[PDB]
Amino acid sequence: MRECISIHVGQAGVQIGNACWELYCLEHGIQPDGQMPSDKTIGGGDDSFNTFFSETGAGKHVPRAVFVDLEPTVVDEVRTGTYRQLFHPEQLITGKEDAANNYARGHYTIGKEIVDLVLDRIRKLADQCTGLQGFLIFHSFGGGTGSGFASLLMERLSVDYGKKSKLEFAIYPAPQISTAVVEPYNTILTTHTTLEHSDCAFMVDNEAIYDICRRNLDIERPTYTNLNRLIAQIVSSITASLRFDGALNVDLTEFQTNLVPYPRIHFPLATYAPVISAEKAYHEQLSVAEITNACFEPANQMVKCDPRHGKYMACCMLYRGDVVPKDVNAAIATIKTKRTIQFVDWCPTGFKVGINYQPPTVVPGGDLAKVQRAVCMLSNTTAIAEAWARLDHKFDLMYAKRAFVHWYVGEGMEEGEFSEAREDLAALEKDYEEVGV
Amino acid sequence: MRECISIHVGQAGVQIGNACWELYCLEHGIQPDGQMPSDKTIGGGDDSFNTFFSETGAGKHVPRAVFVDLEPTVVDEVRTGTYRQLFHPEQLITGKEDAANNYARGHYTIGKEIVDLVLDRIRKLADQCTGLQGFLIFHSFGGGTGSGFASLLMERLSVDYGKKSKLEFAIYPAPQISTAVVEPYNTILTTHTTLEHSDCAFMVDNEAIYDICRRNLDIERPTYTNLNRLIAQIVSSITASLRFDGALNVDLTEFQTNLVPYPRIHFPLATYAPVISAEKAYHEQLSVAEITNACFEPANQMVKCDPRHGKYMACCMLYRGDVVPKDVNAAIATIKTKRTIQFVDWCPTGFKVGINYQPPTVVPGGDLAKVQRAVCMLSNTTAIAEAWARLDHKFDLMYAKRAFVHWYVGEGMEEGEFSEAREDLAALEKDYEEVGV
Amino acid sequence: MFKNTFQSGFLSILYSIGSKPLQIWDKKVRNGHIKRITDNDIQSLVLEIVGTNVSTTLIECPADARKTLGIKLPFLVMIIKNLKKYFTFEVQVLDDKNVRRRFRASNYQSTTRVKPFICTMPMRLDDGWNQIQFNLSDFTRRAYGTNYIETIRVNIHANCRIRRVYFSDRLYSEDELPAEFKLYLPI
Amino acid sequence: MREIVHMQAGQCGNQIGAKFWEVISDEHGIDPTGTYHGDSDLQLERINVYYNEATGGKYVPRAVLVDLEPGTMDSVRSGPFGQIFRPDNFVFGQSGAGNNWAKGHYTEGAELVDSVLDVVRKEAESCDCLQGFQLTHSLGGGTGSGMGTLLISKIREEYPDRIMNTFSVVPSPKVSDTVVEPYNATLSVHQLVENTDETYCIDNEALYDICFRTLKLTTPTYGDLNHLVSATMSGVTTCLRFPGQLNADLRKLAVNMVPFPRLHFFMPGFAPLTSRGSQQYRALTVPELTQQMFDAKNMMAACDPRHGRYLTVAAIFRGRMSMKEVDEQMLNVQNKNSSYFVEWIPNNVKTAVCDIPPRGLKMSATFIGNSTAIQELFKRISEQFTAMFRRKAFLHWYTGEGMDEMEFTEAESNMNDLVSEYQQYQDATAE
Amino acid sequence: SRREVYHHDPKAPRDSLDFILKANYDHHGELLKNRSETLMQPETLGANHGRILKNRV
Amino acid sequence: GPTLDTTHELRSLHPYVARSIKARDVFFDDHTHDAKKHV
Amino acid sequence: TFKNNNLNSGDSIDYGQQRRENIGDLIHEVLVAFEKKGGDDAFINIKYMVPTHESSVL
Amino acid sequence: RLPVGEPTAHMSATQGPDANLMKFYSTSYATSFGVKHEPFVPRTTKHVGTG
Amino acid sequence: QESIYNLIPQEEVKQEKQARYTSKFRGNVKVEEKTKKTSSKTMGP
Ligand SMILES: Nc1nc2c(ncn2[C@@H]2O[C@H](COP(=O)(O)OP(=O)(O)OP(=O)(O)O)[C@@H](O)[C@H]2O)c(=O)[nH]1
Ligand SMILES: Nc1nc2c(ncn2[C@@H]2O[C@H](COP(=O)(O)OP(=O)(O)OP(=O)(O)O)[C@@H](O)[C@H]2O)c(=O)[nH]1
Ligand SMILES: Nc1nc2c(ncn2[C@@H]2O[C@H](COP(=O)(O)OP(=O)(O)O)[C@@H](O)[C@H]2O)c(=O)[nH]1
Ligand SMILES: [Mg+2]
Repeated sequence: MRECISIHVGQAGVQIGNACWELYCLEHGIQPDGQMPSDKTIGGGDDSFNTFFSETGAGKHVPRAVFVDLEPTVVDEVRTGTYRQLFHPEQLITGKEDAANNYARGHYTIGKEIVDLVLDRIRKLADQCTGLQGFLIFHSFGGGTGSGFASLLMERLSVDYGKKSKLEFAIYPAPQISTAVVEPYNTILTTHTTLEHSDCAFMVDNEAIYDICRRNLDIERPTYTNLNRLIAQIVSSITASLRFDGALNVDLTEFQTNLVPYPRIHFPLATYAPVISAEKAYHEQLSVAEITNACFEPANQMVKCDPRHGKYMACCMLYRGDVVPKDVNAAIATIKTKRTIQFVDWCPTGFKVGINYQPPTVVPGGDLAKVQRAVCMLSNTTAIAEAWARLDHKFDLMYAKRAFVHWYVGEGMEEGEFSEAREDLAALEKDYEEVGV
Repeated sequence: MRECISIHVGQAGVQIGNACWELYCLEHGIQPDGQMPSDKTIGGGDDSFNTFFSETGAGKHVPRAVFVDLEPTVVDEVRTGTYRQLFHPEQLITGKEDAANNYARGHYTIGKEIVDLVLDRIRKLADQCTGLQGFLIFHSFGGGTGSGFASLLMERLSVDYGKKSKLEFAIYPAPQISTAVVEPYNTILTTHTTLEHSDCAFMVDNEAIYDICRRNLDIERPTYTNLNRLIAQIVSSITASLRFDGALNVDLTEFQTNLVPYPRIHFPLATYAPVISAEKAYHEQLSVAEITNACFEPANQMVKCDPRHGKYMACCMLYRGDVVPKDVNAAIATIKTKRTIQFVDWCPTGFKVGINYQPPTVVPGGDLAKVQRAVCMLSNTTAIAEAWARLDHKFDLMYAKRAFVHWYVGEGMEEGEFSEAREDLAALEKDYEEVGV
Repeated sequence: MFKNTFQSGFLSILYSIGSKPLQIWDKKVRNGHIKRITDNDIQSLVLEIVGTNVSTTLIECPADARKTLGIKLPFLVMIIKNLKKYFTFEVQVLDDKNVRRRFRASNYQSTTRVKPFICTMPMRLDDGWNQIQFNLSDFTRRAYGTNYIETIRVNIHANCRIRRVYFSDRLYSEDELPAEFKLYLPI
Repeated sequence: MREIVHMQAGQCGNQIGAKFWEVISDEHGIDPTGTYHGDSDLQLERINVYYNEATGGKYVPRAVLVDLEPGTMDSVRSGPFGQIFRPDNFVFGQSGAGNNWAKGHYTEGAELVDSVLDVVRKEAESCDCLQGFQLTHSLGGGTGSGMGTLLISKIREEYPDRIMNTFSVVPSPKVSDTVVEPYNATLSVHQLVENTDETYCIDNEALYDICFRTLKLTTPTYGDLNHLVSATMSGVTTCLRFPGQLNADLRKLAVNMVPFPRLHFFMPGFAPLTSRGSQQYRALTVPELTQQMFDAKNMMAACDPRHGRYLTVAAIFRGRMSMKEVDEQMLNVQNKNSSYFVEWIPNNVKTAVCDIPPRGLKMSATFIGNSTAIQELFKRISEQFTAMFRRKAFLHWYTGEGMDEMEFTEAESNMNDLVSEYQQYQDATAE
Repeated sequence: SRREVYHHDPKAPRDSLDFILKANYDHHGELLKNRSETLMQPETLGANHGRILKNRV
Repeated sequence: GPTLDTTHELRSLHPYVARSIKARDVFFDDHTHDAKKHV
Repeated sequence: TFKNNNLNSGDSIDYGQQRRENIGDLIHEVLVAFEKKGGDDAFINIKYMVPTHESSVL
Repeated sequence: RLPVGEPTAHMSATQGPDANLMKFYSTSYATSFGVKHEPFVPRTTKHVGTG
Repeated sequence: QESIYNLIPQEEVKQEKQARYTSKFRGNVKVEEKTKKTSSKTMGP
């Protein structure tokens, strides 16, 4: 009964939804037409699919997803091709004119014509559930729909729902890598809605996932597909406790109660880190302690920030596969006896362990190895202040000379929201730096 | 045993009845020539097709229908089409000169020379049937034969037969879409002369069906064939209890004693759900609560009138397919626990339901899908008073300086008949607001 | 309205002699005209409601809706002039029950057709100055079987020249009428 | 499904747009008769952007053709790919402006702008989304400059929110091509500043060196010159027509470049450029593609971004390649040439990537730059304008066509103010 | 604060039927429009609804 | 002009274009009067 | 044309109703006198010209 | 004026791009998501159940 | 209730600004945004 509805906003959200619903369809053994493969009936009363998929009629499963964009293609690209009959035609909602990398267009001009339609689709999918665990929003901060329209959706979702848990996966701008110039403006403007319309904020840096792909997976020219596969692996490891049965395991509320110390501090870091290719997996001790250390390495993080410069508040370790609790306790003991990793003084017991029986599955044509043991560490720390400081320095550099402000002002937002959002992020920085010491 | 006689007056009525009898033949397994298939068997068993057909010995089924229009062509495409052999030649009654969009020409002229012939054919059909249940009179309020000769025939039937149900399907003219300029005059006059002879006057609107076909049923180019198919689905859901066994058997007598509070208010709006297209169809659960909610949505109404500006008097919910009366009870309770949907203070028991076991049959070459559940609404409400207000505004604008009245005077009608009709329908508006308050 | 007042002999509602004798009535005109002029037959001020499409031009007896002209007197007497045109009037009454019926008498109907909330009766008034007498008690006993309790509202539509509208308990024939209620025609 | 309408004004605009419709019919599979003979369905998949559909398989262009004489449009109609245009879209007069901006804007173009506006209004209400307008003309002619700027002004009065593109074949520093080019350019830029959303200043001499040095080619011919221009337009517009890993339409381009409203003058660049017989030595890699973009000799304007400072750079990689190579090459070129980049805009490069390279090419790349170096072009134009206007050269034509000298002074003042703001944003520091 | 159990919101409908019913579309006089704007919300319009949408005063 | 057939017209052109014609306009081959047509 | 040009003064005495300058009134008794001292085939012609008019002798 | 959030007929009645990398008109989405399932024919279902 | 002394204009005195925080990695960001940049290495002078 453990359903959770996934909303995928923007081009980044739509592509992550493609790479994620592929993983869901192979993990539940579903061909890209909704139906099971020929003479491959489920059997055994396996109710694992009744959290992401809904029985419509005669062995067909529809996803509990809403793919949103303000422009054609991507959504049109998945409406025409391979995964064509998997999705309901009225849940892959797309617009006509994109938000043009403009928060004002995404929030004020083009945002208020399709937001009610996607809200009605969300309401229908929530009524189709017999008790909803929460929402999983996927967007890049970036420009346009991923900031303005995601802001609009979170703002309306928090007043419609709110007993549910809203987990949002944000693709943060890198320290130097960016495909746009108004990414600091859009990201500053969406800091407020990610501060006060979300319950957990899992955040990823493109450059950091690039570095992990270049180092661990040994591929030298990754595209967005490998990064989206890693994001799909992280989300699958997060929700596999809800999907599959196993040992002691967490829920979307157990996670939040064991993770976030204060309502403002809800910005953790995600590290799924038995990440390797098969050629190097021939030569590694793929053990629980080894993959826990790989999670705790500073170079295996999906945000370009050094956790050695901060203090860990709490860590939720989600293990998958042939994993007993006793070597997990041994790994936690070794992590505690490690001196490089530091914990905050008011959180002595800083680990929540959830073990699941189902190992991850590799997609064909992918790059991950089929490991029997997997770990995803979800850690709340004070090292995200470096990303905040980089964002604020870029925003101050652009905003000193009043550059690109005329687009936002002409498209409809008043001048003061820039300073308001800058002050909001300054307050969040002050909160994190205060709670760190 | 029980038998019903269908009279299709006017071009609109004839085309409607063409679609209706095509659907009846498809759902009772009768080939278009009139015979049943030899190698295939579809009819028999779960059928009571003798309520709408007659067995003439060797194995031909002849419908109990009279197709009347005072203009040759629209009867000759029936006479020379695919269903040329299905209808007995004296059922398809045609005239010589058209009624020319004139109530006076349909009431005091040429139709007066053919009312005797159609009454004799009705007498022969009523002598053939072994106990008549009622008449289904399909026409339009637009003008000519549909507003004129149809009203004259209903008056003659009320004089001759008496005490029998005369259910009337009325194609009501849209608030802004219209294909004629004397439609307010014709609708005013036919309402005045039908208000005391129609037991029920089921209202259907072309513009609202256009809205339904554009939004719910894909189709960017709706047309009269799709409109007639949808109306045929409505009347099949209405009359399916006479032809299939069900849990709550509702016949044509119940529609007047459960939807007409006072002998002036007999105009219930029609609504059908699901009207989903075949592209989506099997990507939705289409449960009883879902089809009832979509049936209760103000956008999914087949008369251009929202129920939010009025209070519901009565609601007939004809469920069809794998519907359980506990599911129907739970759905009806779910609507009854909503405050935006208002019922009158004198009617705590506002619902009459009819459960039928036979799911609707898809028409090959049609636009609907093969669905199990289907709910059909007949909702009598205090909301169509605004449509009467708009139509008296149209009549007032026309009649302020006596436009087009010279035709009606020159072909029979007295001058005061228009004012009598306007006075009576203004009294009908006063009755609506008196009941609503 | 018109409650807690003495209603025994007569109760005049409209009287064209006066300063503002439409203060309680509600003027709705769409394609006609209401005006006070001096008639050539009685040589006195007379209200006129002349207008085409008589279903629009009308005056109700209360100025607003949701207010009832509470009058217990059965007979309704109206001094009207025949203009050889479409004349129509309506009265709303309350029965012994809580139901409110409407009696609509017009000069262009032909059949008395009793309906649950409306009577729709014809009338054939003479030429010149007619005095319409309308019983309401025999009428509510004959059309529905109830008894007359009180009036609700009075509508006089169009194409008429009104001198006086009033209520009385009994018939009140000519030689016991008061001087101001007599319809006096000078030579 | 976002439609844009294409307008051509003058001889240069007519030939350049004719070559543009030729190349974008070739890449969509449209034969000269007007039907479709493409290989894959992706060619017609977004055919609604540039073509209206007639009865049958006819796909007419969404184009308007303006010239005051039959002339060049007569040649275009009696040339290849000239039968696809609707004959009702050829709007022409009788006289013809004699390279006179006053004649093209006040006398001869005055009583033709009504017909052109009716054609444009009809062809734009035939759209479904109407992203915007693009116009091809030169700032050195009579009906290219005056009538084109009049069209821009009237269209901005009609639709004030749509995107406007101009392709603005600017006068060349060397050679002349017309002796009244300073007057025409000063009068046209004064209109382009306050009425255009984005402007690609394209130089004949820069295109000459591009076509003759980086492509050898001996005799270059205006067919190849206009085809280089058309390839730049296709690389600009392609995210509407083909899918990609990170698409970017005209409004994304204009938002992510134009910092301040009167700084929308760009330098285009198309950077697959292989000389005849050097493809064997060519390596065909993303770093080499980015290097051929960020070379000063590959600009299609005479101005030097090494002399100036880049404000915003847009790079569209049209083809299949990796975000690794693309993003790291943009970061490397920025961090190496940080001198030619404004410090107050961190990472001032927008990246777009398509998926369909040109037919016969593995990958292409269009380059758009908004450097402050483009003030050199306006300085050249303004100084030649001063040298003519001091002695009143050729001014009797403009005054006899009913037009005053304060128009010239206001145009020169606006251009000098444009140079002033460009220099101000060039030499302004971060902190 | 909304997840806090002492915050019950009488708006924010529990049903899709109520979600379309709280819209602004007027079926008697709104001409041939679509699913996107047959369910337009007053919060989207910017009416005087008593709902706190952002923390900003 | 010549007598219209339109079946040959959308048969002689590309399958994608003909599919687009049938998807956007169902009246290009509207053949209600085809069985009663007597070639 | 001038049949419906009368005075919509409401409940207000027309003090100028002795000079007889109201066209909307005057046309009415012109038509009534026409129908009265006309003939049997008079209402048909008057109704043919002005459609609003109705008989004073019926 | 086509509706805002709906697929269009021209978009819907199309073929997908080639998932083969050796094909020229191959998108990243086709070559990554569906290279295993190149000759894929989707299988449409129907609802079951009766009164 | 209401009083004469309620008509005294009490104003609002003064509302503070509470300036921004300017986090401690500002120097690290300023160092690391220029630890890699050079001057005219690829394009040339
Ligand atoms: N990891 C990952 N990031 C992506 C992907 N696609 C886009 N992004 C991020 O998104 C940013 C570009 O802006 P978009 O998110 O595409 O903008 P949008 O949400 O589509 O809204 P628009 O402005 O209308 O295009 C880039 O900087 C990327 O970091 C993807 O497929 N994978
Ligand atoms: N739903 C539906 N309505 C129709 C159809 N044909 C006509 N109508 C309606 O009929 C109205 C006008 O009446 P007509 O059917 O054209 O003419 P008639 O009722 O036969 O009367 P005559 O004038 O004597 O032919 C129009 O406003 C249409 O809305 C039809 O095939 N389907
Ligand atoms: N690239 C290119 N430039 C052209 C072409 N034709 C004309 N030009 C340029 O346009 C300028 C002259 O403008 P012109 O076409 O005469 O403008 P018009 O008089 O208004 O039509 C010259 O500087 C030419 O360099 C062409 O086919 N290609
Ligand atoms: Mg986008």
